[PDB]
Amino acid sequence: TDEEELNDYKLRKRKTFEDNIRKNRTVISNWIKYAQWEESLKEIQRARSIYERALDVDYRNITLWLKYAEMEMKNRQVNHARNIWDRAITTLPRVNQFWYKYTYMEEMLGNVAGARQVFERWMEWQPEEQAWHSYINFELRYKEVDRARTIYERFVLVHPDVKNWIKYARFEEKHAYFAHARKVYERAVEFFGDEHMDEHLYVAFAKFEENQKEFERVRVIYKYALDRISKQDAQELFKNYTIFEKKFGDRRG
Amino acid sequence: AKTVTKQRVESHFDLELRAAVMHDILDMMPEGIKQNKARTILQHLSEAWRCWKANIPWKVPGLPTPIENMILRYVKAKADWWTNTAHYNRERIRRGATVDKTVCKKNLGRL
RNA sequence: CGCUUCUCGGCCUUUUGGCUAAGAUCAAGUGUAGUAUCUGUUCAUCAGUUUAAUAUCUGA
RNA sequence: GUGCUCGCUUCGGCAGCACAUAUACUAAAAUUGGAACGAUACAGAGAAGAUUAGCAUGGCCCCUGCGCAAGGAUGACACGCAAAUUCGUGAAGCG
RNA sequence: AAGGUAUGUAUCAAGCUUACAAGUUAUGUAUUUACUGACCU
Ligand SMILES: [Mg+2]
Ligand SMILES: [Mg+2]
Repeated sequence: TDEEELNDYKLRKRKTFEDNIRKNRTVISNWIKYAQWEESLKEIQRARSIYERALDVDYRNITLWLKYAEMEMKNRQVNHARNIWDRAITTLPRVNQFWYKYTYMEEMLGNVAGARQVFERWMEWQPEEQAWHSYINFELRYKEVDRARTIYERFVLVHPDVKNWIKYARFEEKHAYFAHARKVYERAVEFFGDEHMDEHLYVAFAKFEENQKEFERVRVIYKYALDRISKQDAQELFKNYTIFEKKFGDRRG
Repeated sequence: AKTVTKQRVESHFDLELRAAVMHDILDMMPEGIKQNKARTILQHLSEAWRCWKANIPWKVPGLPTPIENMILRYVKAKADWWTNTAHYNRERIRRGATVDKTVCKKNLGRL
């Protein structure tokens, strides 16, 4: 009667969980514990059914989606996990975790233009900084001169952060990009803060042009100085500007 | 469906009042992860009403001012309903419109 | 190496749900002879008294 | 089948006219699933002491009732999920 | 008429249903609380 007691255990827990969901159809603890209880049976086509009718009652929670997808991804059913990630991200665009875990899943698989397509869809909704420079970090960790150039001019139109203006000045500090890196500095210098500078762009521009030679480095800190902020700088850096310009040149007597 | 006859008047006012304060706090709280520990604003509401009937002040410390003053406007609503029913069927059991015992023994307590 | 966010676990209010007029009311033991147990309470050297031995009195 | 017309020649034989398709087919069943009640034996009884009026909410639970009354033990059935606080792991990003 | 003699389970037929799909010991006391004797009209 081992079959009898086994099916008794299964039928009593199923009857318990079905009465628990039938009482409260809104708290979703019941569906996730019942569905992962059948996931503990390790061979199922019904825990899929439990989740896929558990989102009829509430599709707007992230927990059910990411738990059903990490269930389907925890097992070898990769096609189904991808096939529910795409409906998760088209149904709920603004939640970051679905995009992150679906990109991460395809990173652990091949780096196919599927993954880049997932990413550019994720770009298309105009997210925050956290996602965008994560995608440029993806393009750097596959060593893309071409594609990290491609996807990062569309960046700056939406985030004009000074922290991001100085890091569109990155082809200098990785490729040195001479003439068009100087054009990146032109793009840095003409935009917002024309007389007010946001007090930070030309610090890093002076750091690179001081890392460069005396090509045209005298101008921007001292002789393009019409654009001051009431003193041209705080007290914290102008003597540092002077000894910044002093001892890194031809040093003529 | 079933109407609200005179035996479930009082058991329907609470139902619709706590439905209204439920989907007022559901649409009033900002984007924090938990709403009310699944029920706790309602417990403060009923405690506020019990302290109203007993005239204890109910100064709960450390409560957010939008939820504490929505509890104040809902218990003033319920106290208006309660005392305006007390006036009404006290006058009815004065001139003798009703002989209901529940109403008489209840409006001695509500007065 | 450090910093912020996310997810899994080790976890420290969860009582049976809500509302009425706190929903409503209620709730008797003796006398006698003896013990046990808490709380309160306090604990300078002879001589004979006394005691199984010990511990009051008096003595300088 | 019928009735009518000699209508064509025997009352008889023939010709024409008028009339135009029923039935949950059964008296059965090899029949069929059988739930309610009653019996049998169990389980037994809302609200943090005891006796208790109730009125609700939920739906894959119904009964009585003409019910958009009301009553069926408040008709029954409704239970441990703590969350955020400490800490481990892992990820994403940055310096 | 209801409001009172509960309801909830487990086996056993007629009622009703189609007649079909079909191949730290200790004292003295104020002092409760427990306990004893088949104690007692
Ligand atoms: Mg009930
Ligand atoms: Mg009823």
